[PDB]
Amino acid sequence: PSRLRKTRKLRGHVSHGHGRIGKHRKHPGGRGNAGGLHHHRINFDKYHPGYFGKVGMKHYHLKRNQSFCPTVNLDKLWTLVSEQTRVNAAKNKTGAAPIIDVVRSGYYKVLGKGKLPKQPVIVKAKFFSRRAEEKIKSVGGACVLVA
Amino acid sequence: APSRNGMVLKPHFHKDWQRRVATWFNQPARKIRRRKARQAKARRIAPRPASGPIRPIVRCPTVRYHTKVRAGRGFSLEELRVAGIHKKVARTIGISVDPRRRNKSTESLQANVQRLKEYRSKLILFPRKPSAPKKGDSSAEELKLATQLTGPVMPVRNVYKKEKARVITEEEKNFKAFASLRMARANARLFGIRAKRAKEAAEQDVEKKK
RNA sequence: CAGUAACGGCGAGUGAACAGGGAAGAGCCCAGCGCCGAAUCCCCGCCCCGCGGCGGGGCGCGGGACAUGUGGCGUACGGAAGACCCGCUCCCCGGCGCCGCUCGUGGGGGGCCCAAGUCCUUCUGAUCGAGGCCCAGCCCGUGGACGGUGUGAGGCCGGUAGCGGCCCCCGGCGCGCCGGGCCCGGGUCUUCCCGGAGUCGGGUUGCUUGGGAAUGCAGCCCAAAGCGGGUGGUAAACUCCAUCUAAGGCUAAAUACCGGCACGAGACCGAUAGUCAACAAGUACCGUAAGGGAAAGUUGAAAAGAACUUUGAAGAGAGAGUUCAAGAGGGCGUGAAACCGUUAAGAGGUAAACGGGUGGGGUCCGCGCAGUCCGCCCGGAGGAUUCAACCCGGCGGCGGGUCCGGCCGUGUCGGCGGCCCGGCGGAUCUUUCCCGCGCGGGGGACCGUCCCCCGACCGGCGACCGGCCGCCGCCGGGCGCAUUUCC
RNA sequence: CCGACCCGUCUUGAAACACGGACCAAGGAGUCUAACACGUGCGCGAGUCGGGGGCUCGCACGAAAGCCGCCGUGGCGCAAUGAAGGUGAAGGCCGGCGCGCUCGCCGGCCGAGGUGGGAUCCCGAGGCCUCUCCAGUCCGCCGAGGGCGCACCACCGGCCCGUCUCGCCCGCCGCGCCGGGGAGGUGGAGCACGAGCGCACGUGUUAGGACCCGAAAGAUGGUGAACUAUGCCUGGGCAGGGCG
RNA sequence: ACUAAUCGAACCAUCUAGUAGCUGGUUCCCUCCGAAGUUUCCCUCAGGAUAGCUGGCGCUCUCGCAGACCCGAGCCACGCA
RNA sequence: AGCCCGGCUCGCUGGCGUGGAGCCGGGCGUGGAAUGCGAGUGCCUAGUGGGCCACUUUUGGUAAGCAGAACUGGCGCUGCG
RNA sequence: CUACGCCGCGACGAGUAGGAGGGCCGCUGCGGUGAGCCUUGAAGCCUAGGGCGCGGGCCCGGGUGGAGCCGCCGCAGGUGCAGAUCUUGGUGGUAGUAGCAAAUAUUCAAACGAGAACUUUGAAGGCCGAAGUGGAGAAGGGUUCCAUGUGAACAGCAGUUGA
RNA sequence: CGGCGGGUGUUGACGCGAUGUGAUUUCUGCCCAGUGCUCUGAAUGUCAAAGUGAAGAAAUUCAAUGAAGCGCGGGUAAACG
RNA sequence: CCCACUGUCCCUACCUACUAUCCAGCGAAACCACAGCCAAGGGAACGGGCUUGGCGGAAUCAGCGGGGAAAGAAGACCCUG
RNA sequence: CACCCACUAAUAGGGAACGUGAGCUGGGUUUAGACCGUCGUGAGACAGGUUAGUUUUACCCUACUGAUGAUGUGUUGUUGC
Ligand SMILES: [Mg+2]
Ligand SMILES: [Mg+2]
Ligand SMILES: [Mg+2]
Ligand SMILES: [Mg+2]
Ligand SMILES: [Mg+2]
Ligand SMILES: [Mg+2]
Ligand SMILES: [Mg+2]
Ligand SMILES: [Mg+2]
Ligand SMILES: [Mg+2]
Ligand SMILES: [Mg+2]
Ligand SMILES: [Mg+2]
Ligand SMILES: [Mg+2]
Ligand SMILES: [Mg+2]
Ligand SMILES: [Mg+2]
Ligand SMILES: [Mg+2]
Ligand SMILES: [Mg+2]
Ligand SMILES: [Mg+2]
Ligand SMILES: [Mg+2]
Ligand SMILES: [Mg+2]
Ligand SMILES: [Mg+2]
Ligand SMILES: [Mg+2]
Ligand SMILES: [Mg+2]
Ligand SMILES: [Mg+2]
Ligand SMILES: [Mg+2]
Ligand SMILES: [Mg+2]
Ligand SMILES: [Mg+2]
Ligand SMILES: [Mg+2]
Ligand SMILES: [Mg+2]
Ligand SMILES: [Mg+2]
Ligand SMILES: [Mg+2]
Ligand SMILES: [Mg+2]
Ligand SMILES: [Mg+2]
Ligand SMILES: [Mg+2]
Ligand SMILES: [Mg+2]
Ligand SMILES: [Mg+2]
Ligand SMILES: [Mg+2]
Ligand SMILES: [Mg+2]
Ligand SMILES: [Mg+2]
Ligand SMILES: [Mg+2]
Ligand SMILES: [Mg+2]
Ligand SMILES: [Mg+2]
Ligand SMILES: [Mg+2]
Ligand SMILES: [Mg+2]
Ligand SMILES: [Mg+2]
Ligand SMILES: [Mg+2]
Ligand SMILES: [Mg+2]
Ligand SMILES: [Mg+2]
Ligand SMILES: [Mg+2]
Ligand SMILES: [Mg+2]
Ligand SMILES: [Mg+2]
Ligand SMILES: [Mg+2]
Ligand SMILES: [Mg+2]
Ligand SMILES: [Mg+2]
Ligand SMILES: [Mg+2]
Ligand SMILES: [Mg+2]
Ligand SMILES: [Mg+2]
Ligand SMILES: [Mg+2]
Ligand SMILES: [Mg+2]
Ligand SMILES: [Mg+2]
Ligand SMILES: [Mg+2]
Ligand SMILES: [Mg+2]
Ligand SMILES: [Mg+2]
Ligand SMILES: [Mg+2]
Ligand SMILES: [Mg+2]
Ligand SMILES: [Mg+2]
Repeated sequence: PSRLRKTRKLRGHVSHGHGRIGKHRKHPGGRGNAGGLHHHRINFDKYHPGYFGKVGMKHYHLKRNQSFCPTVNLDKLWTLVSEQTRVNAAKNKTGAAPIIDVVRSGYYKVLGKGKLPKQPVIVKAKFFSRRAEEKIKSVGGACVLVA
Repeated sequence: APSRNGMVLKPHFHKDWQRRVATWFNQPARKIRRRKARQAKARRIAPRPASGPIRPIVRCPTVRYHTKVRAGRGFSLEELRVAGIHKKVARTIGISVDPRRRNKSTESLQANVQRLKEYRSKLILFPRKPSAPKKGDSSAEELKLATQLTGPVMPVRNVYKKEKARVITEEEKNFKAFASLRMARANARLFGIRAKRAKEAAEQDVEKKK
């Protein structure tokens, strides 16, 4: 809605909100990111440090699918199965533990943030972190790998 | 000119973009035209399935998608051969074929040949001359049981084998997943240089006594 | 994917691809190696069947092309020839007659048609306006889009709706026949046969690309191989692996469309706007030329476009006349401002003009011109149902242990009640009863939400309602007909 | 009668001998797209979003609206850190043990620590009542103190990744130039029970013609020797006298 | 000098709405708040970035909200200048 | 966030129960000058970045309605006597 | 007591550049709504008419006009002018002014005609003076040539004349 | 732009092409250090690509060789001066 | 520089033609914030307007060139970009 | 400015946008042509010399010069202050 904007309130004011002294001119200072090392250097250094120069190794023909490896944490681990699964395991008399397949749920690596409920579980994952494996063992479970 | 904090932006509007702007006001008309063409094609091939030939079960290539499975271009010649279908009759009876696809694994091979045999069991074939039914089908199963199929023929569907809960054994409990992964990475990294060092050690060993 | 990998005085800036999901989906042919008595093709005469894009069939000791290679088989998915076994499985082409009539209901094109007020009374210059048309309401409506008509019209007219009608022409679909072609397909074994060169590749140069010790293209020089060659995004040697098979060819669909033909529409513009062009506009005109390029819409319903008389040489006037209107008179709807003429009022030697405060005059306004009203009460003189209170009926408001239902919310039980006789889900267990190798798809059980259900208790009648009573209020009709009530 | 210079504009300063403005009518200048950032509104919420496609008499409206869910592919968010190979965010108490050596093995609990502030909430001795009392029944108000402490702030611990220093253990189908762990500093756009996603609106910045009008120029492709400059071809023309 | 009234590089059309830190203009009303011409850096000195000065949006708290008319019944807020 | 009592931790320091720091309990309000005022905090942000003048201080200059600084006020942005 | 309402008390009020809020200020179009208005007169325009609002502006009376228009709730903008040596169009003062002064020159009578300084005829006085103000061509123009008629406009006065 | 393309040139040193000075008369002095131009390559210094040789597993690296030009050496002022 | 010659001059006058002038007809343009009498003051330091004073009398004609820092042109000098 | 001749009573000094260009003139400076000297490699430069080089408009307002008129005295005239 153009009726809600400043231009409707600036009718009758000669400078249209841009000043009488400095005016509104075409491109004072340059176009785009001009003079980022010469006369906009303070702004670039203050708000975008690291902008100038190269760091690291370049790598031609990067394929993101190769490095595709989504991660899941142990606190969200039990959300990948149904609630029926967890309650049945908790109330189960025998020591049978359910299997959680994070590759089936769409994750490749299990990370160790959080804590687990005190009940065993088998976790199938491509990769495990050290603390995630330690916690899964700590709750009496097992970590088994898949390819 | 930058103004206080902000993102350094790089618009790609330096190249006279307004001469090449594609509007989409013909999108609803295009959808209507495509739907009319689909309906006309489905009418033209009256009992044949509207979506077209059956497609093979095909695993997706890269490591991001190899867990999924989808529909391919056509059945491979090895699949057709072991299913007993001629590669020039398959396209006549509505089987898409792909001469350039290979079968690396017997599992995928057998999956696709069971798919082909299921399609052949579900196929109804009309004789060329209706008054002379030579080898197509019985008239009882094609008088009213013939019907144009809507949607892809036998759609390719991802299936998950559900594992029941089981008792964790001590061997599984004593498996070391992180250590095994780290050692596997180290072995794959150092396999070649270890072999080179063994080579040089053997070369010195065979001449140590001289 | 992705403003990403990358390129870039690594500055400004530039910048793809693979995988994934879809729209569409369709595959193939030579050269070469070979086999087959050149099997091949064009042209010219003759005859027959056709015409409608010139073909079919036959004939020629008729010409020519062609062994410096035509045709059939055959192409990297291998191919061929022999044997052995098995299956005869049914091709395309142009007519004769007619269906299903071609199909989201004609396939297309062209033509002619199809509902209902000009009803009564009125307004008007004319109305399409206004009021009305008992029966639930003028008439039609599968038609109330639009346009025209002297306003503003569903019913006056054209149209509009309709798997509405009729006529003419054209085109693709099945059957029986017609003319003729049309020639064997699969599996196993054996024996054979297999490929595109000044090209690849390399150097260098120039351009290009995101392609970075060089992505692509090209020039020059060098110049291949055959278990070879190319690619494997960092130059090189060795090595393994993967992947394709270049240097010959065709191929629909999805996609693009500011020119063209024909349409439909719009929260667009409305004659200095919108195309330059609403109009005898790429016109008039300008320039030697290339080229530049306007301005310009509107009388009225109908010309009914002012007969006639009169002054003037005429332009132009005065009368008259048409019209609802010429205070609409052929650049004529309306007709602003600037500017000007005349009339009227006022004023005027510090240029006008302006702010504040008064005063004078003037034009208008106030129905100004004997100045409001209205509630109660008192007094006077008149009218009239009826005033209160009772009776009957109607209808409401509120209250009621739920008086009685209807129920309602949360739970609560047996679940009789549902995988046949209620559902939908579950990353929960199973045939240890069922059809695919000791290997699926079903069917069960359980769980969770459910569904209506038979009933009960718990809290409530609630803003979810009814029937009864009780009270109150209003209304209608009786009686009450005068110290009441009202005007 | 008193007051009163002509507006606009740039400017330290305009009535200016500074510029524009004779008058009137109509036109006339911060727009749209994309991308960000923050604020506000709405829906859903560890999710969110069908925008591309498809399905629905295909079409007056309708090019709309509705639907998909084994169309959620995908985008953004839910994890960071390192050039990279890679790695990748839970602690506190009571204990029995080596040797509880600043540390190794388990149990039970609890489940992101602690300090200081901290809206709000909770308890509360004691007070406020009547015609009065010796005698308690029900609830209301004030209330000194005390307690649990939201968000947020400051600080101290802890955890993850990179990198240094120190040092000792542990693991094995590969005993290795293998793998893992500890303590103390330090680098991080981190963790420490999520806040995002989509849509709309506003403001600001930017790229685009970019609020409107404005160069001197540069480039591409064409038209001109009817004027003139010069060469060539073919024509035409230039009284009367002097010197000699 | 001259090259069609154009010549220290003709004319025409297009790229082109070329760029401009420079000049000019920039359209209704009321209400509230209200500046700077200074610091640092810049081939910067007629310009920008940066801090300062401004506005808007808030949020976190603090005093009490008193007696229905009336009627207080040593000690009187976090903090700031 | 002060003062005063105890106690605990330390791998720092060390004759020492030393020193220092931290931590944990407890007790003290006459709230430890005057005066005034309600404070704290975050985000986004325009304009500006030519100034000029006066008292006083002050540099260059013979001086300047000159050029340059300090302090406060003003004009700019402001009418009124 | 339109709670987006109503009421009370206290203090305060300058303002460029700039920022924000409110607008029952205004323009055009769209979705709703007003059983809205209108040929018994819409829009527009004019007005010494009556008023309202701080203001932007608005309402009403009278006239002209002759067919459409507005309020309210939302929505959307090519949405408000005194300026830009602004664009287009129109109109003033200047101003009945500058001016209609290069190349010697006209006069008399008559005719036609409404009308004669300019037309035609006659008479007179002059000029070009054969390198012409004469007679004919090229280029260029294109019907200007000729006759008849007209008197609008044009021939910078006029015209009975005219390219 | 290009073609063994074209102009001088239907030409040939009494000719074409490039310069300076400016009739006649009388004269036109000194300077080759500088910058130009030109002549000679003489052992010659430097000197690209290609080619040659060596080291290496190759990419590559090194070495030898030495075109014009520049350096070295003469001439020239009616060349600039 | 000299001779001659003369209105170049002392030092101006007179005459002629065409204008200008007045009239009949016809009839522009430049320019224009509003306008148009001065002295001084202050002021963007040279006012038509403002302050203080002088004063001010319709409508015009022919001239005139003091002013309107008159008009003509977005200074061509100078500086900046 | 200067200097000299001569006369003279004396041959004083100045202002008025360094009075006065829509008053003139155009000799000088100060465009474009050209020559010399010096400077510069060069283009070119020189408060160095020299030569040739378009001087536009008033009809408006005022000022001034003249020319009619205007207000009031009833009209009108003469003579006057
Ligand atoms: Mg303002
Ligand atoms: Mg400035
Ligand atoms: Mg992204
Ligand atoms: Mg590019
Ligand atoms: Mg598809
Ligand atoms: Mg052959
Ligand atoms: Mg009809
Ligand atoms: Mg009609
Ligand atoms: Mg109609
Ligand atoms: Mg029809
Ligand atoms: Mg590599
Ligand atoms: Mg137009
Ligand atoms: Mg109009
Ligand atoms: Mg006339
Ligand atoms: Mg009329
Ligand atoms: Mg008219
Ligand atoms: Mg008048
Ligand atoms: Mg200005
Ligand atoms: Mg100044
Ligand atoms: Mg001003
Ligand atoms: Mg002045
Ligand atoms: Mg000036
Ligand atoms: Mg200016
Ligand atoms: Mg002007
Ligand atoms: Mg103007
Ligand atoms: Mg306007
Ligand atoms: Mg849709
Ligand atoms: Mg996904
Ligand atoms: Mg910390
Ligand atoms: Mg910002
Ligand atoms: Mg522009
Ligand atoms: Mg331009
Ligand atoms: Mg250039
Ligand atoms: Mg010529
Ligand atoms: Mg710099
Ligand atoms: Mg300026
Ligand atoms: Mg400054
Ligand atoms: Mg000073
Ligand atoms: Mg200022
Ligand atoms: Mg101030
Ligand atoms: Mg003031
Ligand atoms: Mg005040
Ligand atoms: Mg104010
Ligand atoms: Mg506009
Ligand atoms: Mg205007
Ligand atoms: Mg303005
Ligand atoms: Mg005159
Ligand atoms: Mg004259
Ligand atoms: Mg003569
Ligand atoms: Mg002649
Ligand atoms: Mg003639
Ligand atoms: Mg005339
Ligand atoms: Mg010569
Ligand atoms: Mg050499
Ligand atoms: Mg010599
Ligand atoms: Mg004066
Ligand atoms: Mg200028
Ligand atoms: Mg200029
Ligand atoms: Mg002077
Ligand atoms: Mg003068
Ligand atoms: Mg002059
Ligand atoms: Mg001169
Ligand atoms: Mg000169
Ligand atoms: Mg001369
Ligand atoms: Mg005159």
